[PDB]
Order: sequence, then structure tokens, then C-alpha cells
Amino acid sequence: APRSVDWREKGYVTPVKNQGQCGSCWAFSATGALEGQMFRKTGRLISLSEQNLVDCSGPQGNEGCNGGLMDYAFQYVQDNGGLDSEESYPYEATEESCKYNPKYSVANDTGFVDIPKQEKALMKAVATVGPISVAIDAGHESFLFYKEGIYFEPDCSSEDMDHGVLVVGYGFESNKYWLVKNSWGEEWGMGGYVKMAKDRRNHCGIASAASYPTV
Ligand SMILES: CSCC(NC(=O)Cc1ccc(-c2ccccc2)cc1)C(=O)NC(CCCNC(=N)N)C(=O)N[C@@H](Cc1ccccc1)C(=O)NCCc1ccccc1
Repeated sequence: APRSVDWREKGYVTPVKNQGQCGSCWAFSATGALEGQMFRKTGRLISLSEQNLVDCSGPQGNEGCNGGLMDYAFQYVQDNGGLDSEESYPYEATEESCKYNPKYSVANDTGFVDIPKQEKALMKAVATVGPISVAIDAGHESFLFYKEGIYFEPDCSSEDMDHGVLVVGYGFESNKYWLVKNSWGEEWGMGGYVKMAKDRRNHCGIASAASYPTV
């Protein structure tokens, strides 16, 4: 159980992406976690398609630009046997017709693992699996305008998370934080990342809906 962890240092994370004005955060959180597992498997990091998730994962329960869950995304990837790369199926920040094409699938999983709802549990998955999809309460103006530092919202709900994101590690400043990759672009926060209060009673419920695909 290491002191600090940062999967960006090992080539597991793709650059920061932008969901644009579309409620497809679940999809970016999903591709993020998937991108990291495939890497741990094949050794190759390849950006995955969120538009692929937004357009065809309705059967599993997702609502495209109107909402979804990372697990419905892993499930879709499981029932569909594959997922098209980002290049092949570019992102358009809007719901289009399903255009999946097996010829371009570059990833796949065989389920997912819902992590026990405890921060200590999240810490081990992060330390021993890689980037983890999680959901936090980001419905506060302070989060939207987070610039840098360790984010702490004494108004954050640990039960009503509304934003899916990617935990890429954790550490502490010379005070413990979770390293989180957001999908609002690199202009947001610290190059698109945020350091969130760690071991502070599941702040914003970050450890309450953690999960990752099994490839
Ligand atoms: C504060 S940002 C929240 C959010 N995002 C958005 O609503 C949209 C949004 C998109 C881009 C920017 C943006 C800002 C600056 C620069 C560039 C872009 C801002 C907001 C969202 O709620 N997304 C949804 C759909 C809307 C739900 N209800 C509501 N707003 N009142 C979403 O699906 N969130 C997931 C998160 C989550 C994932 C996994 C576990 C727990 C929670 C969710 O709530 N999922 C559960 C609900 C659902 C399930 C199936 C179909 C539809 C909805």
C-alpha cells in the first residue's frame, strides 16, 4: 500500500479530452478506465471512442448526451464484443446514429468490478489496478471554477454524485488527495486535473461508485 501513486508516470493515461456541451461524462470516465486496462494488457495506449459509447449504449441503459453510467458502458463493450478507437469514431458532442464497426474495434472487456464503497478499498484498486472510474458531486460552482490546490467542498454530498471521472492516483502535499482526471478540457483546473480531499469521509462520494473494466 504505497504512499503516492500516479499512473500518468507509467503511460496509462491519454491526454485530457473535452465532453463539450453533452452529458457524456460517463462515457469519458469509461473510455478512460478502459484505455488504462488495455494498456496494462497490451502495453499499447490507444484513445477510445466516447461517441461510440454515446450512440450505441442505449440498450445497456445509457441516454447519450442525456446521461449514463460507466458500468452500462463496460456492459455495452462486453455485449458488443469490442469498441472502436477514437480516431475511427471521432467525437461530435451530440447524439448520432450508431455506427459501430468491428473492423475498427481496438479494445474490449469481459465485465467490470464494482469496488467496495470505502476509500481504503478505492486506494488498493488504484494502487493495484490502475485508473478507476468514479463519480463525484461536481454540482458546485466552486468545482467548476477550481483552479488548483486540494479541492474541498464542505457542501459536497457523498450520496448524490452527478459527475463521472477518472482517479489516476493519490498522494499528499508537504493534506492527502486523490489525483483526478476530468473531461472538461485542459483549460479546466490543473490542465484538466484536480486534486481532491482524500480520507475525508468520502468527500463528494468519490469512493462510492468506483469501478473498472476487466479486459
Ligand atoms: C455538474 S456536471 C453533471 C453532468 N454533466 C452535465 O450535465 C452536462 C455538462 C456537459 C459539459 C460541461 C462543460 C463545462 C465547462 C467546459 C466544457 C464542458 C458542463 C456540464 C451530468 O449530470 N451528467 C449526467 C446526466 C444529467 C443528470 N441529472 C441532472 N443534471 N439533474 C450523468 O449521466 N451523470 C452521471 C454520473 C454518475 C456516473 C456513475 C455513477 C454515479 C453517478 C449520473 O448522474 N448517472 C446516473 C443517472 C443516469 C443513469 C442512466 C441514464 C441517464 C442518467
